[PDB]
Amino acid sequence: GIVRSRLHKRKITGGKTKIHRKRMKAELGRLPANTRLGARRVSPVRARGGNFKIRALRLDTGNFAWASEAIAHRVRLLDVVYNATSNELVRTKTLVKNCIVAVDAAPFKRWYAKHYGIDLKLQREWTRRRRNHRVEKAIADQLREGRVLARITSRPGQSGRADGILLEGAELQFYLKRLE
Amino acid sequence: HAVDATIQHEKAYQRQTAVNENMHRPSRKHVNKSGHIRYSKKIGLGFKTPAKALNGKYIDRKCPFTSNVVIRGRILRGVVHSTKMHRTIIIRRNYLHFIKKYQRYQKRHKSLAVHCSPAFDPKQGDEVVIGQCRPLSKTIRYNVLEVV
Amino acid sequence: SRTEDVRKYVVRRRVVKSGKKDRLKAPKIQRLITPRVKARRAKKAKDAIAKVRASAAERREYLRLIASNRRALRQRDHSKKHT
Amino acid sequence: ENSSCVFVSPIFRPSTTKAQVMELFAGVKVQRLRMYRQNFAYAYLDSPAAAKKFVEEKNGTEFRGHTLRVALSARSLEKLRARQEAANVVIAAH
Amino acid sequence: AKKHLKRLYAPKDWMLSKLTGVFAPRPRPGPHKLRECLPLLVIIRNRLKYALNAREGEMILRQGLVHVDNHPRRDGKYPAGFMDVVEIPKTGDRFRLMYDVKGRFALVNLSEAEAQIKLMKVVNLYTATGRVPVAVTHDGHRIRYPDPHTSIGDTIVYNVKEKKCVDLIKNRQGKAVIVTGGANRGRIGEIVKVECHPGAFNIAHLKDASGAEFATRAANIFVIGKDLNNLQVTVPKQQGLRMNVIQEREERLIAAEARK
RNA sequence: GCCAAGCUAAUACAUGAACCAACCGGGUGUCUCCACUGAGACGCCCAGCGAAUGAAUGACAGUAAAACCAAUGCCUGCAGUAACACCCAGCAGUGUUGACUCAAUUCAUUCCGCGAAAGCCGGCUU
RNA sequence: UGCAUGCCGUCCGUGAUUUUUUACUGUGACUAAAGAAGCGUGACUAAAGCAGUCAUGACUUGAAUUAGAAAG
Repeated sequence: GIVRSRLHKRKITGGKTKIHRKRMKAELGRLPANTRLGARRVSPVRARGGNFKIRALRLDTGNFAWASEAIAHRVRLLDVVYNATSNELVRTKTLVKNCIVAVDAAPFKRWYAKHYGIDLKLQREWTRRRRNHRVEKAIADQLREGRVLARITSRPGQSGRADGILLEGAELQFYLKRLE
Repeated sequence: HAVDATIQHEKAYQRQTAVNENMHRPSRKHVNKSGHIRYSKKIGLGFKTPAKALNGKYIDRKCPFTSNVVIRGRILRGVVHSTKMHRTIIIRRNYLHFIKKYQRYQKRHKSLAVHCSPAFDPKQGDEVVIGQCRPLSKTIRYNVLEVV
Repeated sequence: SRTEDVRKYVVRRRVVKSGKKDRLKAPKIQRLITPRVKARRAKKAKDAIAKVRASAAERREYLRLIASNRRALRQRDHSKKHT
Repeated sequence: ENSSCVFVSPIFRPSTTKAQVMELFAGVKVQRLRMYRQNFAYAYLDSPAAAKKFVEEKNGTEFRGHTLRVALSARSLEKLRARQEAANVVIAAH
Repeated sequence: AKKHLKRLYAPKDWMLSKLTGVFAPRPRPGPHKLRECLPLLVIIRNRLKYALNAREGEMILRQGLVHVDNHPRRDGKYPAGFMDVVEIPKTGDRFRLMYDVKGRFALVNLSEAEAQIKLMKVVNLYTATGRVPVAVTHDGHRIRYPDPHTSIGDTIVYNVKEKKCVDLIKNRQGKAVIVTGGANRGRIGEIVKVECHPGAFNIAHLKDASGAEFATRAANIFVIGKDLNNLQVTVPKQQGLRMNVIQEREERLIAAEARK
């Protein structure tokens, strides 16, 4: 089947390698997952040593983290907006590592209100928490609009998950200009 | 911070994997002299980290001082032969080989492809020290450690 | 009933061979729980909790040693300043 | 072994004022309260001799809110005074 | 997936003749390495002559009559190695496995008191789950709470009956060691200095009791005592002193003449 | 090389164990007290191994005398001083390597693989 | 469980300061057997082999040692 050996490649001299052995199972490759956006569907794959790889065919939910607050939430995925490999992957809505997506922002708004007492009991730890703390205008604008941009940090074709992190800082401005 | 146009020349954002640059209360462990957060490490075999690694702004995975590439195996010396490729050079090692039947020597040489980090700026004819690492491309197995 | 003995109600088969006494064949009963078996099971739980209890005790002795050696150094320092 | 000072636990400094402790104390006691361990409280009676207030009540009874324990403190107020004299010289010496 | 061992490929120290069989017993994985062990069948059939062949060796071993480190071993391919304690209670024999001055395996007789302990060399230190420090030994032991002063070069005195550590000996400048590998295997010396070459093999310089100098790699030295006169283990007869080849031959000739 | 029906084992397959039984932490509601906030109950959650993502730790080792605020510790003003508001007054302030984004630990969210074989013998009612 | 505590040259880690290799040569380390060299041994000799020798066992039996390109 698919192989990952260097035998079929040319030498740096341009010469041709003469192969004198058959293909071995220890150097195989497999067909790509091509994970899409939709209702969950996965397929297990028995890998070397007896361990199992989870090949995701379709996903629509994931675990996304707000790095500044060091928290995370489970949210629904809405769209694929950008991809550095090619925009034909955006057209088909393919999920891969390091692609930019838009997720639901409602759970993050609820956590903000319950942790800081801010809408975007006697013990007021909120006053202590808001001290020397501020939020970026770029994030708050999206939190009010309903959707917020994020970056996939997992490999869906290897683990069956679509986890990620919200975009902040200069990386957010980089992708906003590329989408403008 | 703002976007550095002198660095972001690719379709994807360039960043270091080890640290997070968007931190409101950065830790002094990875704080650079110019405020910002930068990851750098000390490689082992009595080599010194260049000042551009600690205080620069270049992003380079496959750099032994600012990424997860580690040095283990052989340490060699050679002269710089070509610098036409991007972030990689060709070095030459010249040596004498002994023939037993005719009790005499003959000149021989070998060529190697070496990854060069933006911390160094070698020129053709210079001498460098290189160290073995994991395979980085079809031909590259070494990294530049010092320029003489 | 639940407490009735089941060994008595097992089906026996009679085998007749010429010039020999009759053969009675009955199966060996499986999953018959006896007091010997009941004691064997209960011992397994008792020793599992015992092994874990011993491991916690070993941890306490190690932490006692680390703290004791740490306090002697600062006690010695205070002794030098006092004299 | 008979000692002047006696140890009181687990009184809490932020929840009780200074006036509350001598309400339980019989009298002639000098009070000191500690915050590194909240429970700590040292009572040096003027004429303790046989500590009747310590042998009685103590573990048997309970303070406000929580049960209490008392033990002989094996601390002499004279030695503290001796250190106080040396300390005042040190403050003057500097 | 190798499971055979040709006789010509077997270690020379086993002393198996080339003409009396094509194969040799292949040791199983276990406490010691394949190239640095001595299988139980070789101990019981060769060396000691309690068994005349492999059939009689199996009869003895599978009854549980041979104890290694206070435990019955029933496999003739079990790998036994340096500093192991072997006891056969029915016969009443106790030995320790060591190296003689010529580098060969030697069985040293032990008293009942001396059979309760063995020396263990640390090879690694790591932290297990729950923040538990673990020390890995040259014979595959894992000690769950070593002394806080333990280092990778040190030696641990281990009581095998109670399964408890008793003492620790550190690898220092003034300690006595024995060489476990290389050309100097079996020699007993005293450390003079250790050379550190980061990334490569450290080199140890040693001094024999007779003043002779020799060196080995740092991974081939085994601490056995605080000086050449206070050893915590019993060593073979020659006391780890290499003898001149010319001199050794001359004495052997004289002894033969007097004996006859 | 094969089909259908009827019987029946498990160390095959599936399911499944409360109290005995601990230490430690995170988030939150009703009671007491202080001061004009702080402390302690009480409730209420949730905290195993392993896997995934995110946030911290994974040390220090280029200079020295002293003021001023608010909060704290200890003495009756700055001596004395591992840390910590009681049950534990020393129950980790200290992993390894030449080198690590490694070992291990805490926090947030998420898996949706993990029997004490529900096992078998023997010696003496256990 | 303080059951505790006291009666000049060096060692080790980290920063600052500036520089000499290669080659040849002497030692040393690390380097499977079988094969080659050779120490001992009256398998009746020898080609061999690693054994055996002597007075309820001993020899605390023996099985020594060397050379093997170049590169590291």
